[PDB]
Formats: sequence, C-alpha cells, structure tokens
Amino acid sequence: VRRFPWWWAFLRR
Repeated sequence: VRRFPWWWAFLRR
C-alpha cells in the first residue's frame, strides 16, 4: 500500500 499493492497495473502504473 505504501509502495505498491499487487492488484495494481491499472491506476498505479
């Protein structure tokens, strides 16, 4: 959450 979750690659990337 602080750096990156896992389910990202949608909003994070």
